Amino acid sequence: MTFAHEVVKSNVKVLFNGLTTSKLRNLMEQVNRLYTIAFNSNEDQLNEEFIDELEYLKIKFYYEAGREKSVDEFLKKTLMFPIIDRVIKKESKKFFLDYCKYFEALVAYAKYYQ
Repeated sequence: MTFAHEVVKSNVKVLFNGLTTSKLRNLMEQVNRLYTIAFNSNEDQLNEEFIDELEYLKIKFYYEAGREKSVDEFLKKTLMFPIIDRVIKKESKKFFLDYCKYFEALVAYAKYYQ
């Protein structure tokens, strides 16, 4: 059983009240850019500049949620909003990478059920 699968599946009625993958591309580009910077770093303690990038990613989440109602529903039902606050708090590379895999799986299931 995949948690990201059940989350997306339980939100198909069409999907996240009219969510398409094209509405998340801005978030995907920012996540993929930070995923590469983190994956190509050494210490689990993320540098002070990277946390500032995470806070800006949080700003993008709220910006895109206000721009698209379906993205607001997607980020809320998937708990993307509370967990990014935890990724920033942990200041940890292991935790942020698990966050990216969770996000990638959600988008992958959204693209499939799209």
